[PDB]
Amino acid sequence: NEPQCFYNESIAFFYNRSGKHLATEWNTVSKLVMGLGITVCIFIMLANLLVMVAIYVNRRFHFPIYYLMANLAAADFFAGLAYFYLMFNTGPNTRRLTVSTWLLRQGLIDTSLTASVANLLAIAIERHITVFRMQLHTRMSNRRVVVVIVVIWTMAIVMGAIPSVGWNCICDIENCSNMAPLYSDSYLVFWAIFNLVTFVVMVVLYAHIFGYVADLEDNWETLNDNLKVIEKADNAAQVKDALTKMRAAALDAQKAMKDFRHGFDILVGQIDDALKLANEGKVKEAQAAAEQLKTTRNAYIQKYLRNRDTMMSLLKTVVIVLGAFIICWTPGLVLLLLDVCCPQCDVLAYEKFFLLLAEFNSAMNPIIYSYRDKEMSATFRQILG
Ligand SMILES: COC(=O)c1cn(C[C@H](CC2Cc3ccccc3C2)[C@H](O)c2cc(OC)c(C)c(OC)c2)cc1CC(=O)O
Repeated sequence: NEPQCFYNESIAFFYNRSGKHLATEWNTVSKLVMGLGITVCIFIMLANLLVMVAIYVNRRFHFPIYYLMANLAAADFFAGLAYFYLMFNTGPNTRRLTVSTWLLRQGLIDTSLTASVANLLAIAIERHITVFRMQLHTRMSNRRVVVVIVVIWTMAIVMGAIPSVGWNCICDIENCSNMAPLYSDSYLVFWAIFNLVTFVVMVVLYAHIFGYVADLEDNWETLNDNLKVIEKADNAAQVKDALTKMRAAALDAQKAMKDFRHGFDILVGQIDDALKLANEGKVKEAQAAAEQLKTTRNAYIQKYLRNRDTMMSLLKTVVIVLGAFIICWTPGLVLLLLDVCCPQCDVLAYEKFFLLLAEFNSAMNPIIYSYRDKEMSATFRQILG
């Protein structure tokens, strides 16, 4: 005969087989990890709730990008509830957990991660669309955001159910991991490489945005700097090379909504016709058409500038939220890889430290929006009254 793959005393037989703790009495550091854990959880459930109400009541925050930020806060709010149930069942209370309740606390944490991972992935796509135009907002996108929120939460529920739908070492006791005694090694290798490849493709998304913005500002720098060169009363040869640098920078910036798309070729024509005047010998007409180009770039600087500064201010804030997410979650996910692919090389003692490091990030997001966003910082003072 064999014991049940579903008993209450079963936490002890999974935890003893693998290189993991099983406590009976209340330790000194176990009380502080729980004490600090709940204190952080209450703050997450308050700070992320504050920013969710702030987007809901303020008129300026009724845009597809700010609705996704509220869902990211809702994912952290869910994480606050997930870590709360975890910290209440740590140390001597771990023995009290059954096979079903163990998968529940571990499942809620796996659901909360992919909820924030898919949210940041959706924000990365949202910023990748707005930058290929100026702004992306019609009422149809607001209705589409509701559908996107469903996709994010559906994928979170499914990813947090995959190990609880057969992919576990429950009745495959030989293939159990040292960190999670009820989770399979094949799942943890898959889960860690899935979340890390998502971080890499997200970095590529923003690197493609920042790289393109760099080429725009560079070609706009080449535009304004060589404009000053032409203006200077020199020889015909001095104007030709500057206008050649003017044309090449315009056609490079062309490799990018209708109003801005047509705007580039208007500038190419004014440069190419000014070049023809200079090739004839008319140095005057080449410099006269250059000031005509100055009155055209100053017109488009009113329609795109003041608006791109508000876009880049929010773009940087998003990368800080994503940056902090990678720096804290990567050591914990690398720890999962070293758990099954590195046996006897290093002890997995720093498991309480990396757990709290990822937990603090759920509280870091409203702190980031408080000092970066100018309009949101004034909405926070209104909540106290
Ligand atoms: C205070 O809790 C612990 O020290 C602890 C550490 N672990 C191990 C592990 C924690 C380590 C593995 C990991 C992964 C990401 C971030 C940190 C850590 C540490 C945890 O199961 C886990 C696995 C897990 O992967 C399925 C994920 C995503 C987690 O979210 C943070 C947490 C379990 C516990 C609770 C206990 O056994 O009483």
